[PDB]
Amino acid sequence: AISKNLPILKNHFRKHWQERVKVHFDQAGKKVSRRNARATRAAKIAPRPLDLLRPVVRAPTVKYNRKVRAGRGFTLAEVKAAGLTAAYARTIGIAVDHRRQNRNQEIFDANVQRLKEYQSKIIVFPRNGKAPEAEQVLSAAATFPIAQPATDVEARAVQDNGESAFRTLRLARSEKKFRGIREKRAREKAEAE
Amino acid sequence: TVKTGIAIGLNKGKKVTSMTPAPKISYKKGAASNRTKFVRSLVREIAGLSPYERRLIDLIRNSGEKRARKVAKKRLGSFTRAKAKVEEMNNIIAASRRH
Amino acid sequence: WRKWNVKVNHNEKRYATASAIAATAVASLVLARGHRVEKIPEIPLVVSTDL
Amino acid sequence: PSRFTKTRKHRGHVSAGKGRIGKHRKHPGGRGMAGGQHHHRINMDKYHPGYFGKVGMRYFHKQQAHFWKPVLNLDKLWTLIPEDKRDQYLKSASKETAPVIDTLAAGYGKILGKGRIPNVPVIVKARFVSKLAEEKIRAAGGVVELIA
Amino acid sequence: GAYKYLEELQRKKQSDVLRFLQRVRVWEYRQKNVIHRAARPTRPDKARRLGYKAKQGFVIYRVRVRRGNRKRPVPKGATYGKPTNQGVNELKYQRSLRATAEERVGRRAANLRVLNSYWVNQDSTYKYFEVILVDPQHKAIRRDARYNWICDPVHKHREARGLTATGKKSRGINKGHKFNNTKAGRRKTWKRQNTLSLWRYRK
RNA sequence: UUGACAUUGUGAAGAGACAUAGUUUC
RNA sequence: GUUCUUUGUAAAGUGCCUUCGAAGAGUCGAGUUGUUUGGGAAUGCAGCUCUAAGUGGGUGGUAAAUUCCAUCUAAAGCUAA
RNA sequence: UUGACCUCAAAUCAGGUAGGAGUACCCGCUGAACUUAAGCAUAUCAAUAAGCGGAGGAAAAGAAACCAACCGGGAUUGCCUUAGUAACGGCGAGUGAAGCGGCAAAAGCUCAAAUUUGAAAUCUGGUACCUUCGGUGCCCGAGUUGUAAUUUGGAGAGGG
Ligand SMILES: [Mg+2]
Ligand SMILES: [Mg+2]
Ligand SMILES: [Mg+2]
Ligand SMILES: [Mg+2]
Ligand SMILES: [Mg+2]
Ligand SMILES: [Mg+2]
Ligand SMILES: [Mg+2]
Ligand SMILES: [Mg+2]
Ligand SMILES: [Mg+2]
Ligand SMILES: [Mg+2]
Ligand SMILES: [Mg+2]
Ligand SMILES: [Mg+2]
Ligand SMILES: [Mg+2]
Ligand SMILES: [Mg+2]
Ligand SMILES: [Mg+2]
Ligand SMILES: [Mg+2]
Ligand SMILES: [Mg+2]
Ligand SMILES: [Mg+2]
Ligand SMILES: [Mg+2]
Ligand SMILES: [Mg+2]
Ligand SMILES: [Mg+2]
Ligand SMILES: [Mg+2]
Ligand SMILES: [Mg+2]
Ligand SMILES: [Mg+2]
Ligand SMILES: [Mg+2]
Ligand SMILES: [Mg+2]
Ligand SMILES: [Mg+2]
Ligand SMILES: [Mg+2]
Ligand SMILES: [Mg+2]
Ligand SMILES: [Mg+2]
Ligand SMILES: [Mg+2]
Ligand SMILES: [Mg+2]
Ligand SMILES: [Mg+2]
Ligand SMILES: [Mg+2]
Ligand SMILES: [Mg+2]
Ligand SMILES: [Mg+2]
Ligand SMILES: [Mg+2]
Ligand SMILES: [Mg+2]
Ligand SMILES: [Mg+2]
Ligand SMILES: [Mg+2]
Ligand SMILES: [Mg+2]
Ligand SMILES: [Mg+2]
Ligand SMILES: [Mg+2]
Ligand SMILES: [Mg+2]
Ligand SMILES: [Mg+2]
Ligand SMILES: [Mg+2]
Ligand SMILES: [Mg+2]
Ligand SMILES: [Mg+2]
Ligand SMILES: [Mg+2]
Repeated sequence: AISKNLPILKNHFRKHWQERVKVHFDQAGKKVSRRNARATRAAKIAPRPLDLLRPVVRAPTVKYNRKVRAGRGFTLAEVKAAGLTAAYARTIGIAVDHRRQNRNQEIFDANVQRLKEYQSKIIVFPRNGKAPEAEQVLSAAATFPIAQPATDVEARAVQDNGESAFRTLRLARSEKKFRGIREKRAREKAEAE
Repeated sequence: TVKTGIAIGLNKGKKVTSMTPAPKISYKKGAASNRTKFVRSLVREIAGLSPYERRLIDLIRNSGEKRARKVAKKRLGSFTRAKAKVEEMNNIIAASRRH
Repeated sequence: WRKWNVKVNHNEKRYATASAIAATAVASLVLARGHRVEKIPEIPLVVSTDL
Repeated sequence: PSRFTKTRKHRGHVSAGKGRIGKHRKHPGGRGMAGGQHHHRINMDKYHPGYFGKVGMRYFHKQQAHFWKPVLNLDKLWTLIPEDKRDQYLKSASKETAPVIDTLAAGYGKILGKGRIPNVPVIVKARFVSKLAEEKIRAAGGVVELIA
Repeated sequence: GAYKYLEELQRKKQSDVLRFLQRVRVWEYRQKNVIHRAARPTRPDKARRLGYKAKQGFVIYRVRVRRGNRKRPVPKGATYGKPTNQGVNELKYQRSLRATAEERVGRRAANLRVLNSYWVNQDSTYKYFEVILVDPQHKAIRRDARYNWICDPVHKHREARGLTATGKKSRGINKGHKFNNTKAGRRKTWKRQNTLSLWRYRK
């Protein structure tokens, strides 16, 4: 059961795997159903749109933080700033998130302005029930896209101060590496009576 | 902090105009309270010490504060609580039988 | 769990349909295919939008 | 399709092209990767030197991402400027106005130096650089601006 | 309030006043039946922080279960099988003695729902528990927006499915890296991981 | 089967240490 | 969409100032045994023994001592898609 | 002598509830060996089959004692990916997950711990009447060993 110059394979089929084969024959079916659901919801949901306002948020980790991406909800700070309280914001189709925090002002502003836009661009019918019927726009998200912030201009003057990029990295790397050692050198050199 | 703005090194990362958020109370789940302080102090002089606590202060009185920890670390979980427990006993002794 | 459908590259799906459209002109082809078009004026046959 | 398959052709011969003498039986070699170090070792040293035993250090809970850092050689670089905008800069190559290229934004992590970029000045924004990368860039009168 | 005192006091189990009480109470219980109705909580502060309330419809049962390992049943220790499986005697049982406690009262009182349960005492042979129960046919309960969830049929014999807190404990229902196996519920998550997924247009 | 720990509490004599007051251990 | 009783000396939202700010124990945790896990000086679960604190506690995938940092708020509970 | 209380009983006492069935799917317990390793015990088959207890139209899970280590994210479930990877493993045969990213769907909250103390403000039942999935009057009863209102950490309470 080993021969030829072939790659070594790894087909995990040693359990009764045929008892857990999921073929998505229902692919077309579920899509249809998925679609109907949405048509019911929009209908039922009166003029309201099918989603809620989500915040901008910088993504996490080294790999994704170049991009920005819809968050969960707006943060009690952002809501306050934008001139409304959390309870109400929740009834106006804005998503709020007691978990998220503000440390970056650029994003904080972003969101507060995101909220200002929204408020101006929505219309809240009175409680009375008098219902001045007025046209369903379906996606909050479509209407208030989330674009990537522009981080510079296109062309600009070349300023070369002289010290090289590469070397600044090696030097930076270094300083961190021996950071502890040199602290022990300085600690110990104090105990020179 | 302030980040250096480059991709390695000591304060690695992007400079951002910073903010520092309103503080969470859930960040204060540990804190005392004058209610809890009082109750606990009261229960203590009601119930008294317990067998391992009595042995503990003897051990302190009669054998030092390092061998007190060594026992108390086996008794309780670990060295940190044992630290903390000898301390409490130390301040039963001072408070009481001294000043 | 036999494979029933097949995936063709979208681009090449288009090469074929484009190909297929072009042949609906070429009247020899249309004739060859069944299709009784000796009577029909010209090919491509374009009729009015009023249809 | 069954139609074009060799078993259709073997119908009528006794042994299905598996041989009278040595048959086709269940698992003569054993199953799987069995016998790696014994009756199948000739095939494993050659074809697969290096298969058995260990090398370096284990790394518990390694998170690929941590090490995310695609490379782009000077080789390209000019590709990261849109076609039309590009010729604009190649001619009229200068300080005072030289193209900014945010290689991070283009989804790269380090610039390496594979070869020859015209003497147009570029402003190159990256997370890391090849010592040559930076060197060559400078020789065109551009620089590298370290980011994050 | 007094409960705060109660709470703190109950954490001094090796304190003189408590070992007295403990000693008497644990003999009293051991004289009664292994399952017996309790007139009231003997820990009114534990009970109440666990969902109890002193209105009609709320019931306390006191039960004692045997301690120690699970001796694997099987005649004469014979295991008939491989040697990793020959154990009989250091074998330990995945639910808690508290689960067994809940489950026996719950059986004894099918017309109640088990709500929760707390430890009260032990000796070398038994651990003792008080189990707090609810009558979901009692209108005092059926009304009452806060406890009437327990009135739904999904909550039939919660203790038998490990939906009480002890059950949730041993079922390993918690968020995090330490709970990967068992968290959306281990048997169900295992199945997921060993399901083949073929699409119409194969991926 | 043998030991330890837990179930385990109360006196008295005798040994054991801060090193010939009584907390503690046999 | 209409129509009748106004629930009221009722209930709720918001700004500033001052003082407070109660938060789950034979549990957390620890040793050991067994099982289990991809989890490796030990992923979860259980048995027996030990058994906490409150500027505490848990987690931070190599054991330990020291010093910091980050991040949540356990041991009670409901909940559509 | 009389009346309470605590705890424990009886009744064909007034009204109710549980059992059994089904079990494709769901939540638990318990638990194999054939097999694979070309022999075999660890391993594997498999946290599978058989046995046991328990639900529903779904069940479970769920508003972080989470993930991270970033410019940080933000309940749960599922799909595409991560990945046949980190890791485990007579390091043999074999095994084997998670974080980020895209998508489906979206939803958030309740107690405990608090002196109403210028008024237990709360509730089962019986009863009569009614406009009966309920309401009001009254009476037994529950309940202070605490039933309501208020508060849930995002907070929040008391005074101004
Ligand atoms: Mg498979
Ligand atoms: Mg199907
Ligand atoms: Mg949607
Ligand atoms: Mg209306
Ligand atoms: Mg074929
Ligand atoms: Mg064919
Ligand atoms: Mg043929
Ligand atoms: Mg032939
Ligand atoms: Mg031939
Ligand atoms: Mg033939
Ligand atoms: Mg032949
Ligand atoms: Mg052949
Ligand atoms: Mg033959
Ligand atoms: Mg031969
Ligand atoms: Mg190998
Ligand atoms: Mg290249
Ligand atoms: Mg009663
Ligand atoms: Mg067997
Ligand atoms: Mg074994
Ligand atoms: Mg006994
Ligand atoms: Mg696993
Ligand atoms: Mg294919
Ligand atoms: Mg808590
Ligand atoms: Mg087992
Ligand atoms: Mg283990
Ligand atoms: Mg440590
Ligand atoms: Mg955070
Ligand atoms: Mg509750
Ligand atoms: Mg009757
Ligand atoms: Mg049944
Ligand atoms: Mg098994
Ligand atoms: Mg088989
Ligand atoms: Mg097999
Ligand atoms: Mg074999
Ligand atoms: Mg064989
Ligand atoms: Mg054999
Ligand atoms: Mg196994
Ligand atoms: Mg079965
Ligand atoms: Mg049904
Ligand atoms: Mg339902
Ligand atoms: Mg559904
Ligand atoms: Mg549910
Ligand atoms: Mg639930
Ligand atoms: Mg919370
Ligand atoms: Mg999440
Ligand atoms: Mg392999
Ligand atoms: Mg396995
Ligand atoms: Mg995602
Ligand atoms: Mg809700």
